[PDB]
Amino acid sequence: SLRSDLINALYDENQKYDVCGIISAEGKIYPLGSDTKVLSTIFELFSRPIINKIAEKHGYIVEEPKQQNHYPDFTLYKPSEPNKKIAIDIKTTYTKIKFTLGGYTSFIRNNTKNIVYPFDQYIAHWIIGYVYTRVLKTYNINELNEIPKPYKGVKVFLQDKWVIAGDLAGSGNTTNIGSIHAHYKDFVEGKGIFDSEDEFLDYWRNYERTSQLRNDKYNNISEYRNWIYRGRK
Amino acid sequence: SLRSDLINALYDENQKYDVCGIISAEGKIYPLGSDTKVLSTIFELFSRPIINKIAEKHGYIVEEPKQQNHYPDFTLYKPSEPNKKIAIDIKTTYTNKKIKFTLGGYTSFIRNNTKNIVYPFDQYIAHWIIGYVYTRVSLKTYNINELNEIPKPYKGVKVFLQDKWVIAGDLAGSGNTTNIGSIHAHYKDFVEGKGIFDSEDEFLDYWRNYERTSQLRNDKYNNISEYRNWIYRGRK
DNA sequence: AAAGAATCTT
DNA sequence: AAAGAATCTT
Ligand SMILES: [Ca+2]
Ligand SMILES: [Ca+2]
Repeated sequence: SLRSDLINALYDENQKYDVCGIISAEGKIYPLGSDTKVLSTIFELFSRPIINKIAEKHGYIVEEPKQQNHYPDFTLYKPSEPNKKIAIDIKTTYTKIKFTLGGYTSFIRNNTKNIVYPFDQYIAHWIIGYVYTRVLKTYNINELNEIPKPYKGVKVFLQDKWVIAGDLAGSGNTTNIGSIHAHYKDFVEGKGIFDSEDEFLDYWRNYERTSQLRNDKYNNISEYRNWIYRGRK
Repeated sequence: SLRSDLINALYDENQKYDVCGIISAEGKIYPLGSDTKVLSTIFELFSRPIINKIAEKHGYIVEEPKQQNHYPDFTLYKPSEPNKKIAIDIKTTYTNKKIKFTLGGYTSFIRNNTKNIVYPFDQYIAHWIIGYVYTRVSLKTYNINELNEIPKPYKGVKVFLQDKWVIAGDLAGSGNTTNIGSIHAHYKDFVEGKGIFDSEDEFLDYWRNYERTSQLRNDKYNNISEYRNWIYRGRK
């Protein structure tokens, strides 16, 4: 299974290799920072070749966005199964945890908005989630093991987005779907709040931007289900 | 001075080294992406040791933010004169073959002395911007012996150190994220400091009173000329 | 252009 | 929670 092999490959790479700096062609090494801004960029680069290997192993073509502001990080597809593409997106958080699962105002409400391929052709939306416990000169190659690593214990999971999605927004002005606020294992096990991928889509598709507005609609799943029960009114 | 030395230091470092990938303690190397989110991070990390080096050469303590949404990237100051701190922020943008930068938020520390800033805004006497401009240029991993084989994610890169106010423009750099926009000019004007403001006082006031949407400022000011007219009218 | 896409803090 | 802080595309 692509998914089976991918998570095993990622889980394995994570376990066997520790990123500790950026290197120049001339061999000079610059240490890393402890900002998620830095580490998220790192975790994506660390993931790229592994995703590529497993995909090719399964006959999948991997495409990355051409222009920025486009989802997802990696689009996987067989030329024979063009309308059954799978979306893989890298997400990071640090230390219960929570992730911002992308916007609810672009591709989920508009088939072609801010997405490499029309939302139509994807049959799966996976999230490779990384969590790290947060913890000034250069080094030569001969010092790789001496460079202080900017994190304590990174963990990685592979889950379906709809399965780890929560009912509360992940961000305000940038309108992101928020994930469940739970322990790492709950992500691996897929202990979400939605009963189906459809309920997930419907919910974030009609979620109002501010609590002012969703005060008169729904602010959580229970209220959403009541809103559903009465006739979406 | 610290400023000249730093600028000299940055130029020389950028000339001598080409960042090409991330390296593991085990020696495996993962290539770099060619997207500015990746490159911004890289360039920031590349600058840190040089900045720290020179600062130390001048007697300055370098402090980075303890929290994430906090300006600036680096705060330099002598412990003898803590009220005279220097803010240094790393900015990045790209060219395909005139450029522009997003110079920071206009609703945070500039309007509130302690909002989203490491130290109260009033303790900084200078706000420097180290700007990187790369001309936009693998899927495998490498070993330490293959460094010359790893693809460089940029065709070229230039760096400048300039006063934030000097390069600021009158049009916003971002909408929802309310960022100050820089001048839309050729790299040389950034180095030359050919801005639009008469002084830093005018720069600060313009951004402290800039309305976030067209409608709002439509009845105030959209550009420098209109701002100057707004001043004439009595800040009305 | 101006507006709005692309994880964290109080 | 909430809401708003932290380069790109049209
Ligand atoms: Ca990406
Ligand atoms: Ca991502």
